[PDB]
Amino acid sequence: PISATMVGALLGLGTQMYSNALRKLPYMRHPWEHVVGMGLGAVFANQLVKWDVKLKEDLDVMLAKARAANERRYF
Amino acid sequence: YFNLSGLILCPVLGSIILLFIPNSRIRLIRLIGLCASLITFLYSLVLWIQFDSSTAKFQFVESLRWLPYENINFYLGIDGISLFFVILTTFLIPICILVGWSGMRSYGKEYIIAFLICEFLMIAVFCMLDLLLFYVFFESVLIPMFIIIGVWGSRQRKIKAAYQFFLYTLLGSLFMLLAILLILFQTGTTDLQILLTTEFSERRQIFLWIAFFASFAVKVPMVPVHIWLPEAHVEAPTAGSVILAGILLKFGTYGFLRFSIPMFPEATLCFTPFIYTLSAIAIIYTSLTTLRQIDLKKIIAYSSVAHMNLVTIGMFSLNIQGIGGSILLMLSHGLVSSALFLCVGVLYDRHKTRLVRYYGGLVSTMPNFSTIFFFFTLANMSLPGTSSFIGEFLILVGAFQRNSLVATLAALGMILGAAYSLWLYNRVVSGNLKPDFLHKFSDLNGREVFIFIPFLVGLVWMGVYPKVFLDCMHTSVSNLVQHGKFH
Amino acid sequence: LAQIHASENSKSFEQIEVERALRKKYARKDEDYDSMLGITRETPPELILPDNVLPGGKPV
Amino acid sequence: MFNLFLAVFPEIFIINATFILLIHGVVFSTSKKYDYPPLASNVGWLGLLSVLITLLLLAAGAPLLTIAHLFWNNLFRRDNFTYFCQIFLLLSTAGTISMCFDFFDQERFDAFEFIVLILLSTCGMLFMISAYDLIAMYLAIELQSLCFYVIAASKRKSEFSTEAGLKYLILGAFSSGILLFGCSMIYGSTGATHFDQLAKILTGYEITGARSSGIFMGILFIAVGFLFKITAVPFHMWAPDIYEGSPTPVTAFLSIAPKISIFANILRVFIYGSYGATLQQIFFFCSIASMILGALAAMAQTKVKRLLAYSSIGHVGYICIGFSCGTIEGIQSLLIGIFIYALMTMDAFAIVLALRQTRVKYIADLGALAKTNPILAITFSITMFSYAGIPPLAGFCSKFYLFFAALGCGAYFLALVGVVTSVIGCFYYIRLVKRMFFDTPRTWILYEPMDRNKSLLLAMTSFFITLFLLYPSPLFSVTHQMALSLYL
Amino acid sequence: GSKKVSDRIVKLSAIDPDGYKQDIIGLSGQTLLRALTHTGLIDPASHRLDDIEACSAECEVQIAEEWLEKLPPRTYDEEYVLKRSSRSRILNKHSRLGCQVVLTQELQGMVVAVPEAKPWDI
Amino acid sequence: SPTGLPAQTLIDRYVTVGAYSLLRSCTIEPECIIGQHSILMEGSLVETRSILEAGSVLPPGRRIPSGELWGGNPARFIRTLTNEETLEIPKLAVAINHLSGDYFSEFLPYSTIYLEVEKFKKSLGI
Amino acid sequence: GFIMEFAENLVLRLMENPEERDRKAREHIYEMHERCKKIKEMWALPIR
Ligand SMILES: CCCCCCCCCCC(CCCCCCCCCC)(CO[C@H]1O[C@@H](CO)[C@H](O[C@@H]2O[C@@H](CO)[C@H](O)[C@@H](O)[C@@H]2O)[C@@H](O)[C@@H]1O)CO[C@H]1O[C@@H](CO)[C@H](O[C@@H]2O[C@@H](CO)[C@H](O)[C@@H](O)[C@@H]2O)[C@@H](O)[C@H]1O
Ligand SMILES: CCCCCCCCCCCCCCCCCCCC(=O)O[C@H](COC(=O)CCCCCCCCCCCCCC)COP(=O)(O)OCCN
Ligand SMILES: [Fe+3]
Repeated sequence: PISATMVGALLGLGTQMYSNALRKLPYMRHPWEHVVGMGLGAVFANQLVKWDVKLKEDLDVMLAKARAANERRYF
Repeated sequence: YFNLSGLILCPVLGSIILLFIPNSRIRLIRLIGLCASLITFLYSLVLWIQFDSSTAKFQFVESLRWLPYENINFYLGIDGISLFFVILTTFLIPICILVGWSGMRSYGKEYIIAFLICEFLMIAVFCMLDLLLFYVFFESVLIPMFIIIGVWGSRQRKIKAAYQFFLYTLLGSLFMLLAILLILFQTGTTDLQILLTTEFSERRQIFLWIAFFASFAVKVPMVPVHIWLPEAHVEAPTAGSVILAGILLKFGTYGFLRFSIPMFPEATLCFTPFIYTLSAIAIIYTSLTTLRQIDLKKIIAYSSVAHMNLVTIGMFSLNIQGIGGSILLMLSHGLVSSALFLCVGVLYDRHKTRLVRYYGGLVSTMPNFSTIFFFFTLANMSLPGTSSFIGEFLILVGAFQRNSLVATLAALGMILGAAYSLWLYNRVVSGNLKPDFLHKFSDLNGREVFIFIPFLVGLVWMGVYPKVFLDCMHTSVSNLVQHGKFH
Repeated sequence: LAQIHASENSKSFEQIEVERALRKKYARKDEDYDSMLGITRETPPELILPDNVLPGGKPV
Repeated sequence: MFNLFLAVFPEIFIINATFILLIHGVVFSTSKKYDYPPLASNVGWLGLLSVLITLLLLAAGAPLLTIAHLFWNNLFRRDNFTYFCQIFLLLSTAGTISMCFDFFDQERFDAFEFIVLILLSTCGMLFMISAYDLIAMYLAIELQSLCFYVIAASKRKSEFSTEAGLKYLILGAFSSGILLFGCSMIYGSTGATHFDQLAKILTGYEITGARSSGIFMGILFIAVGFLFKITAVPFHMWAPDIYEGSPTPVTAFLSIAPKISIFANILRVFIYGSYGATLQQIFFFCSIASMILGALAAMAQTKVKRLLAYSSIGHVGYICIGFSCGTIEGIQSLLIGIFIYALMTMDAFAIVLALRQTRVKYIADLGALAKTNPILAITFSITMFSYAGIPPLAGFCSKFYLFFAALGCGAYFLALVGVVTSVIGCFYYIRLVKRMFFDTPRTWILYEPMDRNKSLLLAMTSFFITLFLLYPSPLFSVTHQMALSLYL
Repeated sequence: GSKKVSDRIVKLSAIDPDGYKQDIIGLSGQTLLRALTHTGLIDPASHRLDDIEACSAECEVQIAEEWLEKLPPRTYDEEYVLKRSSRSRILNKHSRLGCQVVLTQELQGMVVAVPEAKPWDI
Repeated sequence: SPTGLPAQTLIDRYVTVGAYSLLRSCTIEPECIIGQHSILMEGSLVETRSILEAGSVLPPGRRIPSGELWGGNPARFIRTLTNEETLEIPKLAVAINHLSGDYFSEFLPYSTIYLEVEKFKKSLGI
Repeated sequence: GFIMEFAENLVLRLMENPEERDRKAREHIYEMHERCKKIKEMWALPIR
């Protein structure tokens, strides 16, 4: 399937080539920073997914607390 | 296993690959774009093969979360109604790519990229089963079409036409978005299958139906708002007009079929005379205004308004002959009309003019074009043995069963339709030549001969044996005919 | 005019680097900050052409 | 005793780093050995590093933000809302510093005190978001106000910069006076300045028996001052002039950073200041007028910066739509709109600064940009469409969810005004896109290549804008978590 | 003969603000602001585009009263641009826009007065 | 320049300058084609959308009217360009730009010649 | 041996399973309605 690692790598390579294009430079100007961008994109995508899961868990807990607080009105 | 994910991802890969290719490699860009379009077309054809025609449930369903609480999400699915629309919108793109084959050196990579993004956006429109995301991809088409109209327009008028089209689409879009928001707040979700099982209070049906009609009637121009279509259509490249008439005019009717005719069965019945009145006068007025036009592309563009307003008579009849026969007309119109604009594009590419006065006697210098042009003239005028007659007649028998008067008024459409269709052909093709105006000629090349071949085959195949298409829809259109009915 | 070309085409690697650094350093100026600091940065003689090749002999 | 200060390491670090940078710059700028080096880029890079390090300190120490909360209770309150707001503010400051690097070299802005004042303004805003008292709120507001007053008139020799600085000074001082009078009248009527006390004393008597004149007038004056701060009409007396006359790197920072912190203050005032929905009416009128005036004024603009200022005013009105509807969904829409608007504004100002190197002033100057730089034109068109709110882009999500929040509360009049203003906005936003691609000017202007920092910033923001709809879940999750934490 | 550049040279008398009269050279068919730019009287970086919407009267000029009849009448856009940047919202009734005046061989010897410079950096 | 205009040699956009072309203080308006062995002396203006034939010489102070084809040693008027040619003029410049970009990818940012210099130095000590 | 036999045995393999499709649709309707009810109750929560 489409994992966070591959989409992150594609986004990193794309943003490196996009930065190179915006400066009128060749797309594959410095290959090493293309590799660095792929790695950073993969890392950022994985961290984003890991943070999203925890964020949803925290939101669920906080909504449970809010609903519990609201339910006390009927007593 | 062929699913809706790959069919949508293929144009994405096609557009991304050309995005990072040097523009000096003009050949590679054209080859990769054409290959991507053809692969997408074959993918759609394969999706046709494995399509079950016995269940009303949406097939090849795919889900992707959009909101954190799964309130709204990317729900992709096709049924007997939107399958052929997907096939047509994937088939038209390679033809559009092949149209600009010779002059592609000036357009560049931004042409194929724009058309592939267009194909990506139109495939998802016919596949979305979420009301909100259907709006998101509904109005995402403006940017590629705005760019196509403006950057590669013919004259300086391209700024005015693009502004007018964009403004009309926006004014429809936001008035629809307010209704979508009101539906989301009341019901709770925007899933189509959930919105089709929720009872709407009778007072809210009229307001929501009117708000939906505001956006849809613009893209299926009824009467007050068919003034953007001629200008934006004439001020468009040859392939640009194929997209605007082939597919962009099918959003309004598809939107009516998917989100209006079912979500409000009671509101649809109340507004049936209103739609019959607008469509009857539109057929009479537009088929009559067509006679007094002098531009080649402004006459065929007026042949679509009459045909597309004949479709909305069929949909609102609410029977198998009407709704089922209206689908065949749009597939037929998507092929007949888009083929006519290819014929005009052939004439315009050689001789940079569109006035009918300059054209005449082409039967003696361009005989293959005359033979091909005449065939699509017959299809445009609803001749039996063509795909247009099957849809045209099935709509009439679907509306006569509901109202004899509206079927009578719509029957004069083919009286006037056969008037200008042949009268245009007599002017352009038949007659004497005019060496004072134009004297150098060239008949259809290899591309033009090959491009028209799928239109020729796909027009009589649907015209003599429409049972292949019809039997794939009856299970899906019959569940559409009755939703609130239980007897 | 041949003299400036002769003096430029015969420089060594060390002199070329120094002149490139000086040219980069004095390419753009900021009179406001210099007035704030009480200093006046002047173009080095290595970046000054003789007045006899200017269009009208401009001293300033 | 030392562990009680674990709650202020991010602020202590940034303060000490600003002090070290000031010492370094002042010692080595006035030096004879190095021939008075113009060490503005050095101080800028070290300030960016300091911002990143205090971001690492603040983000990592999430469980420790509530430490010693009783001891720090009277001074500031730190919670989940403050945590995310401060992280976003630091990110925006780092982005602005990254953009402003090329300004110091090509234009030769050698004043290193610019970065020091930016860091001090950042410290003021950090103390602003966590401020939980009228006193601390006002002190932080004044600190950031002076830090901006000084840097608005940085171009001493420029006619526009001095006039813009003077106008910003006078307007901000007047607004601060109005705010302070409101705070004084509230203090004299309730006897309390802490937000907990001021919520307990006002939550009961919801104008049920009588209307307290002092409390009502103080609340109204605070609202008026805050509306001056965000420049929502008719409190936009000199905002376009200030934006135009200010330096472009300066204008970029004032368009993003102050708004986040001021909106945080307005939220932490709404948690207690909801005195019979008095502010909901004021913000209702202000938002309607702001949308209408921005839409009707940005069409008559020929300069890029004035158009950006009026766009900012219009988006402020769109955000205040969320204030008008007081609900969890309303505040969530407000915060989502703030985030998206800040990202789009950073994108647009980076693009403007890219062309600022060739003295871009008018929209017609960027006429043949689609030919000379056919990717910068695409990026600018994407940013303009995101401002307009076209569905496929990220700018549509904020307007969508704000309209949803407005319709939830039952304010149907807000929806129609928003729709009409959106139509007008899209019209004058696609007007700019017409110039780049469709016009054929007789004379062209060629711009020099941009630098690396702004290139990566543009690339990342443009990938965010186009591909936000595919994965918008984290933003909605964090925003809903923030909105709920305002009360519990 | 042949096509000479002198066949479309328009002689003009441009006066800088301190009263000095210098003769400038322009081309028939190009804007008067372009003619003033050649000698350097008006900074080229202030009015790089000879377009009406890309103008805030950086090219404002004072035409003689007897030489204003041999020119196209001021359009609405020219008046609107002139009024806003006047700093007093008044019309001098004899001042034109440099970018909106196209030189012509009938404009031989036209005397034009250039007012003082105005700030345009930001 | 003799004409009195500034003598800066300005070549505008989409201008093709043929080989062995000697330009001195000439100003070439956008979308022009200059033939081979063409000599543009001081203060000569070539108006936009014009083509100068190969081996054509124009004396100082001469002007080529827009939309015309000129040639000959004392350059004379030949004919008037049609619409197709004056719209094809920028396409030639674009094609030559594409060829130049093809040549542009053959060179890395830094040459590797300094290694040969070091080898030569080591062959003689330092 | 003949093209028709292999073609029909391939189409029958490609076509989807009907019972699981209907079961998925029914469970989708159930889960979507339940989530709709919870989301509406979530929206019912007051700001204070
Ligand atoms: C802009 C590009 C658009 C691309 C998006 C569409 C393309 C589809 C790919 C979307 C994609 C990547 C997101 C890319 C981010 C963009 C990069 C940002 C910039 C980078 C430069 C996330 O997509 C999935 O993520 C899930 C969250 O986990 C969510 O499911 C919801 O969650 C619940 C909440 O709790 C909801 O309650 C519930 O309703 C849903 O179940 C959904 O978001 C979705 O299903 C692919 O999934 C990837 O993440 C996870 C799977 O989870 C995988 O690893 C996981 O790690 C542990 C979990 O930490 C698990 O323990 C582990 O078992 C698992 O292996 C990965 O291997 C990969 O599969
Ligand atoms: C989000 C949507 C998804 C987008 C895709 C994300 C993909 C993940 C990220 C991929 C990034 C790929 C980058 C590859 C590595 C290249 C970095 C090399 C930079 C470098 O060497 O340092 C110098 C410049 O520093 C720099 O250029 C540093 C620039 C940093 C700018 C931003 C700093 C952080 C600001 C906080 C985030 C932005 C705001 C967000 C709210 C180079 O110097 P030189 O040789 O070029 O010459 C002088 C120019 N100065
Ligand atoms: Fe002007």
